[PDB]
Amino acid sequence: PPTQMRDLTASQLLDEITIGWNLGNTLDATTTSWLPNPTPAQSETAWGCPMTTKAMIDKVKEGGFNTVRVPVSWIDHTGSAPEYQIDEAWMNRVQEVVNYVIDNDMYCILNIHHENDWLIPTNAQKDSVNARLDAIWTQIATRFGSYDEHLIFEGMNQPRLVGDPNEWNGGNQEARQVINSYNQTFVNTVRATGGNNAIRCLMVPTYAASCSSTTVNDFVLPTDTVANKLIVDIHSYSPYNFALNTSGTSSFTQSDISQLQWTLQEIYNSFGAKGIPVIIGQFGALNKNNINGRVLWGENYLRIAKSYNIRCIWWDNNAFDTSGENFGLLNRGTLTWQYPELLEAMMK
Ligand SMILES: OC[C@H]1O[C@@H](O[C@H]2[C@H](O)[C@@H](O)[C@H](O[C@H]3[C@H](O)[C@@H](O)[C@@H](O)O[C@@H]3CO)O[C@@H]2CO)[C@H](O)[C@@H](O)[C@@H]1O
Repeated sequence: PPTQMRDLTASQLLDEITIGWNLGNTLDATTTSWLPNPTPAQSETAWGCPMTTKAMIDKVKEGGFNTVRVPVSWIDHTGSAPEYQIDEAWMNRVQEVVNYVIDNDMYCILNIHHENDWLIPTNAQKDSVNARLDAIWTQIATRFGSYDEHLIFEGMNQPRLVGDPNEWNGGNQEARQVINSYNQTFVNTVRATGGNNAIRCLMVPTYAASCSSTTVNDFVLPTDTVANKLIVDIHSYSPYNFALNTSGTSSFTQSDISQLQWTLQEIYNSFGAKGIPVIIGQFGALNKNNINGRVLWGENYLRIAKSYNIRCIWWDNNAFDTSGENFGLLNRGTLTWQYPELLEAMMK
């Protein structure tokens, strides 16, 4: 039966969120290019993370987060068209992990993540993609339909033109248009299940979850069956060279605060100031053995974001000193905060 649910607007729900944490490189890990039919365990552990436990989520809450984003890649667990049946064992594991969060009295965001092999924003793919989106979102929404307002569905992650010269610079006009259709389908698909899903808050991204003039001007918030339940998700690993470029500078100084203020103000001006709720569903700064700079960056990022009433969700991929992107914060195997000064900076 349905869990009793508070009917709150998106703004009201966002005002209950403090700061969030992503379970990164976990249920979002893909194996598509070498293992077509992974078991749930093969997927969850494919990218350097152990099997998730309740104790890990307990530690996230203890550290000061009250929200967990659970990115999930469904592609390697989805059957053939037209049913696109999701593997039952996978759906069961996703629910187990969601429950680690929900049963901790936390907010939880559940999405579809690395789907770009099929989630292609072109007119030629549009009808096929809308059909698959509806097929998979009906399955996810019905499994999770009984949950209360603490569970938020996010319809897509970073829809984009993979391999395009402007993949990460707004794509093209056609792609931005088609993404509006995909977000509209997602909203319609969830509302069609009724119950608590009729009044659940839902999150939708812009093109590549990017905030720029190009992606904002062409973005259309879906039409909804209920008022004030939609939130835009922007990922903002800013400033790029410091935070996300593995070859970029490791320095962040007083002089960089002004560019960060401008970047975050642009998110506010594009959405929150216009009465469109917005959340930074992923941010972070790579470990470059630069703790003083990351502490200064982190204190100011959260201070400025809060000053614009924008909640933030750290991207934690459990990676510290690898040759890849090291966005770890919680060392999941030791249950230790590896960068305590940075955690403290973001929690003040
Ligand atoms: O090392 C394990 C595995 O890592 C894969 O790269 C990951 C990054 O580690 C991860 O930080 C990144 O996270 C991105 C997130 O999924 C996006 O939503 C977006 O906001 O940007 C984040 C930061 O880049 O995802 C990638 C995967 O796309 C390697 O691809 C893989 O080869 C390797 O085994």
